[PDB]
Amino acid sequence: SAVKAARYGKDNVRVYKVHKDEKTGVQTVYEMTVCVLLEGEIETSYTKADNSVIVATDSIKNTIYITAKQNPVTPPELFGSILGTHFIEKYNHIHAAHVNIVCHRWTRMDIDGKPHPHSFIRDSEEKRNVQVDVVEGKGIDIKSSLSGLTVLKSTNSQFWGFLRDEYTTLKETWDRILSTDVDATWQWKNFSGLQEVRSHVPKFDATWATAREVTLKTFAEDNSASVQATMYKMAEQILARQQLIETVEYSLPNKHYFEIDLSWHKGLQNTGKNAEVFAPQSDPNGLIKCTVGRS
Amino acid sequence: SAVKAARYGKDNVRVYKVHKDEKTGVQTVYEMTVCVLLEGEIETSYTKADNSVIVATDSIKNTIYITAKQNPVTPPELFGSILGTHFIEKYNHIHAAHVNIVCHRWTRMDIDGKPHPHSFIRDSEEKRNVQVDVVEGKGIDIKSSLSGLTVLKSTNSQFWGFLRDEYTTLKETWDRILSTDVDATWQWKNFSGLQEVRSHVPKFDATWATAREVTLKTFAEDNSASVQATMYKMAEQILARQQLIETVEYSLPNKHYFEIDLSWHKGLQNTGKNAEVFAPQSDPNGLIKCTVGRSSLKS
Amino acid sequence: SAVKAARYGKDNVRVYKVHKDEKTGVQTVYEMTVCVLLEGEIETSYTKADNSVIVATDSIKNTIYITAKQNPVTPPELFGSILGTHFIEKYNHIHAAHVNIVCHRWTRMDIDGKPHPHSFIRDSEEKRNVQVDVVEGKGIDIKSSLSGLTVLKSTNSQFWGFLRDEYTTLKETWDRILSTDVDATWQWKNFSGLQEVRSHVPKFDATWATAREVTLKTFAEDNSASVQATMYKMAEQILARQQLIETVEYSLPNKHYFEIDLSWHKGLQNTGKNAEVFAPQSDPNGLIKCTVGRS
Amino acid sequence: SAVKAARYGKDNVRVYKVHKDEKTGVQTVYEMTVCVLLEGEIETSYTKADNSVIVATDSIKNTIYITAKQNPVTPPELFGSILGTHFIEKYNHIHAAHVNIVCHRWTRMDIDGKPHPHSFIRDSEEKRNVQVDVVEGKGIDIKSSLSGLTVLKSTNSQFWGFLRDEYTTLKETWDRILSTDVDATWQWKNFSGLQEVRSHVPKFDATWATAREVTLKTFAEDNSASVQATMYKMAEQILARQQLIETVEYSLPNKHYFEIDLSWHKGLQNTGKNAEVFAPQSDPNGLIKCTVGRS
Repeated sequence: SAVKAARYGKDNVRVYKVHKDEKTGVQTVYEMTVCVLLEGEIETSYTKADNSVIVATDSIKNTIYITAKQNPVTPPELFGSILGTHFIEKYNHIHAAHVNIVCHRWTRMDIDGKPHPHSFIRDSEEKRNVQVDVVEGKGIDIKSSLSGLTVLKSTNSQFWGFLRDEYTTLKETWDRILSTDVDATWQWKNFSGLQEVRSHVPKFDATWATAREVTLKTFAEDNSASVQATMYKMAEQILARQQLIETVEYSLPNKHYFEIDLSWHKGLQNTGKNAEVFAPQSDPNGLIKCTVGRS
Repeated sequence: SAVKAARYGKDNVRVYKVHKDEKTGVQTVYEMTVCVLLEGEIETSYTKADNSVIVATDSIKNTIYITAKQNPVTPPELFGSILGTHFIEKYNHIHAAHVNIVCHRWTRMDIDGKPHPHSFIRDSEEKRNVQVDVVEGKGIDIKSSLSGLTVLKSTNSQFWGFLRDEYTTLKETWDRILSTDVDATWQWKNFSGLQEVRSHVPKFDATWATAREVTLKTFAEDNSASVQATMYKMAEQILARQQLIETVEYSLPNKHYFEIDLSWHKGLQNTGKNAEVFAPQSDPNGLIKCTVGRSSLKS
Repeated sequence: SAVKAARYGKDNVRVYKVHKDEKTGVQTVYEMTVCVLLEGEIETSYTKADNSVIVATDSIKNTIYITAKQNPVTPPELFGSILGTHFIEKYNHIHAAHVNIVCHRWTRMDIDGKPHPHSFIRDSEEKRNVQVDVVEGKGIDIKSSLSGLTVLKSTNSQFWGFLRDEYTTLKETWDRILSTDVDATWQWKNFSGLQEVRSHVPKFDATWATAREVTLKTFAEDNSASVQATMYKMAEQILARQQLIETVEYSLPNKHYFEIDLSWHKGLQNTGKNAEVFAPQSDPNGLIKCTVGRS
Repeated sequence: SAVKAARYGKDNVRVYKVHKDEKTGVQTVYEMTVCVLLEGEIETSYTKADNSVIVATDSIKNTIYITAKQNPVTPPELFGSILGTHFIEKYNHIHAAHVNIVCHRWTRMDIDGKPHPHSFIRDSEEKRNVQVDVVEGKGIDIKSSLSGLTVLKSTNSQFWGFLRDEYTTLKETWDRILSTDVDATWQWKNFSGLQEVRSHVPKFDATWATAREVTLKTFAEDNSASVQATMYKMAEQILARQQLIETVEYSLPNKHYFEIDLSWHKGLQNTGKNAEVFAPQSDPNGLIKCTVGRS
């Protein structure tokens, strides 16, 4: 036998950092869950139980904290590039570091119509994530995403004209509820190193904001018979607004709401144009994906 | 052996309802999860295997849907009252209805600075709930609540002067992070029946909004040495703003964020004044509760 | 306003304890999650911000570890009585202690037909719990329980003869799947003190084993058209076999399996007597409870 | 812009199936959660909002139900293969079907020391899964796995000799608790079509029984200072025992149990050799992987 692939590190490292503005006294908090996986010349740990090549997972955790203490943790794309770069430069036998960061929302509270200097609320469970792969001699690859964004529109969605055969029972419809969770990823062009990433820093937060706004606006405004086409349109606009992006990927796990026929009860009318009360379904669910790139 | 207590019904009934304004075209959606439990003369189902006294759980489900179709589903206090009343008024052997409702947020989207007529976002996992007990001859009991409200203040919280003894290692502190999940319940005065609840409809959303606003503003502004104290201040204010409220109950699960000493690494300072990087702890957690009522002192 | 009730303490304290036999070399592990809430003369911490009456929740945590260190952690009924008593005896202004204990399963592995001395597997998410209320001057109240036990029987469950009116659509049946999670709780007669708890120590594990066995057997063997009667039969047998028990409470959250009609597709027969493939429903679910006492 | 990848289908389809023996009267239940994603000439649903190319996800659902009624649902490697093949044989424009199946446990109850004919218990949360890729003109790729298998060993685990630098605080140890959730996957050699898969049916269940037993035994008996070396010994045995397997992949998320220093309290000794009471840590956790192939 032979070790074809190996990775190891620390997962679920919860980090919090506070920034205190020295002029205004305003504090800003950042909270994230970090995962670091290392690759390199570590085969002997598996074949011979040689631990000499192993950077303990505990030390990896310590390094996460130390790195967050000495550097900016935002935007996460930078933080991840800093953390990943550290391991490949500090250890000669380590050739790739894979950093994954989940950012949690802490939104400043508005109290009496003014933003409070140090109180926050966890508004959504929506996350902002980055996946950063730092590979010796192949620069830095970054994938940025938003996830756990949950939306619903009560009309202006249709579904008709789909294939029909002996497996088909679904009726075509010209007015339905469209609800879905939204996972959107945008892959950056490969970066040559840390210096390049740092010089593109302003683009990260701005592109996250664009992807989020385009997603919301297109979803709300598009009167469509095809969820597939709505997602392609979201992706086209993001690619048009940010040249440094190579691809956009969407994954929409639909959430179904069924009409409830109540006619058996005093001929009560609750279907079609009369549909008022629906039954949200927990499962199963339609899942629709696409990865869009540049022609 | 005998049956001392019995209850049964349908749990986890998911319901959505949309309201459409013909005039404006504006649609409003509502979503919730409903549990209805029934009590009455039903011991025979246990003792003798007599199903003749049993209204099938499947039928309790249809009834929820039929009632949602025929009545306003908001405020939830109204709906649960309409729904529990139906059961004791339609089934002679049914003596009490316990209705639990969880309201999910579907908040209207603002697109390009304006409110969208029919798109919504789930802007938080915060819930608005009600527990309605409709008991034959004893009227309607209502507990209203908010839950899943998660907050953090990064400073202006202290904890010192507590009891110290041989089980104690906690150091006193004048500046710490205070984070918690808020659960607040306000118990209404008993209502005689449905018509009484109907007369007070407007107070329901109003008092939900006050309880929330009082919770946030107190948590943000209070410089308190005990969470116990901060919680008591919240309750006092809610009791003072709404007279139909008999008690306010708060339950606060503390979420700890520990300092991380990094001095073993070249003398790096990250504690006290110099603390910037913390470790949030998933468990264990402090848990603080209180039920606050009206005082019998006339002055 | 006035404080009507107040309680506070430490929740979610995870505890693991190992027992090592020096002769046999066999090891035994216990894992649980503990919650301790205290009551007493603590009003002024709410009303006057007076912390002098506050035993820090952090010191409650220390006390749990210290207590597990110096005492037996099994049966949890005993352990919880010890932990609750300690607080009302150590602090003058504390007059009630509420202890909740969740025990997790670590079942000894069997390797090559033989029980391994020190390897364990989590063989189920089923829990053994205790709730112990130690109230000064009023003894010790113990509720024991099992939860998270999920069962299913493929036939020999019926449901007919139920009330039918204009809100009914359910068709009666004489054959159906019965699946449910089981929550069973047995309330011990009040104990005057720790000495009395200590003298009945052997009764606890045995009653739990009895409660578990009675539950599975009756569930498996009963061919009933009433889940209510089935659980009433369960309670009777437990009450009969253990005199120190005052009440038995069952909570059965049903799990529905719907028949799927496929006759639109080539005359496929999959209903009634021909039903083979079912759709498990995630929600909603029937919920049935009862508390059974002695005449 | 161009569609670079696209896939869509139905997720979280819950399926239950009962097998009744008329002779013996003994029943056997299977329950699983299925996901089917399709790929093909479907770009136009995205670019042109053309649904005529869309096999409705609702019909994909129907199909999984009809397929389960008409065929054996065990072993899952077989069922997955039949279901994936169906799409590429029925539709001109679909060239790949990706089927994921998660099997849940329904273990036959032993009542009075005899197997019960129609009563089951969900012993563990452990799963047996399959991922089948059926791609037009490229055969059928099957990956089998077990997951959610949780184990603990109270001694006979060590960790010393790792790299130590200015980021390292972990002390070396010769006796510690080792606990993990296990995820093991084995990838079969490419199968040419359904008939060849059908020909190896017996091997599927047997290879799953083997991977499970090797994982438990090696974990229980190995006294290693390397989780890495233990997992490598596991993969070796599996590869040695099944020639039709190309690779074995293990993913082990460590679950740490910290020692609690209690000496500050009246000199209590609960460290090193006196350690009896530990604190289970929910996060963070080490995560170790490797993929082991043949030389």
